[PDB]
Amino acid sequence: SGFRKMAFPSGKVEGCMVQVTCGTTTLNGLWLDDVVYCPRHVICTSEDMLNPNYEDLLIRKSNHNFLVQAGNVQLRVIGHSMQNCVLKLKVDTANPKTPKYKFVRIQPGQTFSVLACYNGSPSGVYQCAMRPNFTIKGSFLNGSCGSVGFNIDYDCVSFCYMHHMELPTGVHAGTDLEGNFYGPFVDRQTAQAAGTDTTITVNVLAWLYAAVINGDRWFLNRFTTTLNDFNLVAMKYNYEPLTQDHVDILGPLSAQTGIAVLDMCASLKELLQNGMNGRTILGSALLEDEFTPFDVVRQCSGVTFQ
Amino acid sequence: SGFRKMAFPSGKVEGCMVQVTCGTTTLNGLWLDDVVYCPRHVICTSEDMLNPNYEDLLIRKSNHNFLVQAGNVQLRVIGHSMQNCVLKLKVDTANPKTPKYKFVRIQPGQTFSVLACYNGSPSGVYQCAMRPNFTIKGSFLNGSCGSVGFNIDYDCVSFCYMHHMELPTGVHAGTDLEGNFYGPFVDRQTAQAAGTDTTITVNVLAWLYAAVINGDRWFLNRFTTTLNDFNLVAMKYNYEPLTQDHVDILGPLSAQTGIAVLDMCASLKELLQNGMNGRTILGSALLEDEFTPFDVVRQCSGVTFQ
Ligand SMILES: *[C@@H](O)C(=O)N(c1cncc(Cl)c1)c1cccc(-c2cccc(Cl)c2)c1
Ligand SMILES: *[C@@H](O)C(=O)N(c1cncc(Cl)c1)c1cccc(-c2cccc(Cl)c2)c1
Repeated sequence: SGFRKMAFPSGKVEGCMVQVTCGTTTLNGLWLDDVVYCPRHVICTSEDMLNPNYEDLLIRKSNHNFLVQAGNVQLRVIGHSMQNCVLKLKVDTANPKTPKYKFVRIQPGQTFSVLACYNGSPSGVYQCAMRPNFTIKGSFLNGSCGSVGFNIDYDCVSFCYMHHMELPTGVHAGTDLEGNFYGPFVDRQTAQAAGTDTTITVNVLAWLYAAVINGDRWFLNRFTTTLNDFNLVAMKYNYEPLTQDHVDILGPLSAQTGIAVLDMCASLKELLQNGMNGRTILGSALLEDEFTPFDVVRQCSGVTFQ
Repeated sequence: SGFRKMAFPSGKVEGCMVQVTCGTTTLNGLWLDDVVYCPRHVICTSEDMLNPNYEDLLIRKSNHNFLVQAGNVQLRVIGHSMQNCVLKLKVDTANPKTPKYKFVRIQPGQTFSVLACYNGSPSGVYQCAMRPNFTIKGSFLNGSCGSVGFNIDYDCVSFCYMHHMELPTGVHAGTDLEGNFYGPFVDRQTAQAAGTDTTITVNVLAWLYAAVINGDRWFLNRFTTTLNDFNLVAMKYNYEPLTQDHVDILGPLSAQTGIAVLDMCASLKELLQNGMNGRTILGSALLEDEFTPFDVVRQCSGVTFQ
């Protein structure tokens, strides 16, 4: 038992992290087969970043302008191109540590592990959710650009996130690995801001099920509620609407705990209207919304990866 | 910016995880050079576990009674011995993925990353603190025995924890890698229980500094307090005493934020007496105590490992 914010083992991703330097800018790249992926703003100066014409900036670059360091081994760049907001640096060596991988784009509400790196060296791993407003509440300092977010499904790494920038509220914006930003953000220095967030309702419910599985039951009650009546309450507290598909996704957790989804919704309703009254749930005094139903099942059942 | 419960990259440890089977019991082992370390209760039946004579149980075992699987490769056991509560299985192959390592025993209040595994396969990684009562609030299901806890210092893995068992409150007890239990726990089935815990005061203060570094300041005030007067309050709220060494350890954080340690103590005092009044700190409605001053500096400054 127990419930933790658990990231995937990061080894398979660690073997892909490289250092990409262009001019005075150093950040992280992702080395898969003979390509290194990195944020295209690596080719920018500070003055460039205020109105960058990246096509202009890149045509003025040569392969030798890109220093790629894989550990203490320099990778010779033999080709470069832009794909949306990422650079693809073709290198003369295929990464022998390339895992089976996919580039997948995730949905707000889904979670992933972030391997934070600096200078191509992994620093830490932690679990993130894609907020409804397409930001992530990460932990990133200068030089973390190019750190990737990922999930692991058996032996296959699904890369979903590459870190590009921090927004003024301290949240983080980035792209999928095809270079397409999550949310309405651009890789230049504008006054862009996150935009209002909501709480991921289906995740809160999943975590309430995790709590029940782990012996926290004080928030249960005999009441039930209809989906519509719950969603009236969700709207009032800035929770996103619960759909029948969410209810279906919560079925397994419902069946394992014996608590009907709508019954758990009634419990969430009371938690929203009454607060927690000095009590905690799974060591939290807040309703946690960064565990998906899959995360709960994985952790409260015990799936591994090889 | 941002602050997350961050574990160390787990790759170096993943390459050491193996599956140890003895009879019908399967758990995880740690394969370093030509030794596999695992909980000695692997040699137990259920009936054995109620009054085990492990010396008796082990003398009745042979090398061939231990099936060690490193991935899809079977490691031939050529020797076995007990060291306290761990088994040392000598295998005919040195682990080519052996990192530089040390076996270190940690102090309550210190943190570490846990690589949760099942059947020798890494499942997830998360950050744990050694509670003052020598338990850890982990996430472990049946079959996680032998998962290890560790820290990484540049390129060297300091193994500090091997998981043995779950206590009746759902917290976890284990040994250091020399087989010596953390806390007053034994690897048999008794009525052992965790014993009362306290909150790790120096860690809470460190996290308050992390909050200030990350822009949460609402809990600051102009008041100060003496160490003695703070400790009178710490005692009342089941916080452990703050020492001058803690104050010294907090010096760097104090200097970076400009908030005197004793001033932050006055803030903690008010947080304890008044609660948080509907506000949060670093996304928590509770005072977080599983970040050490080192964890905060590492994350709020950006140290990596290679
Ligand atoms: C990489 O340079 C980097 O990691 N930056 C960073 C990312 N996340 C958090 C923090 Cl605190 C820093 C970084 C540093 C300077 C500028 C930028 C940046 C500004 C505007 C647009 C983009 Cl794509 C990047 C990012
Ligand atoms: C390994 O068997 C295992 O991982 N066990 C376990 C550990 N942590 C949490 C949970 Cl839910 C299970 C496990 C399973 C059965 C028995 C024991 C056990 C009982 C008494 C003493 C010891 Cl050392 C172990 C542990």
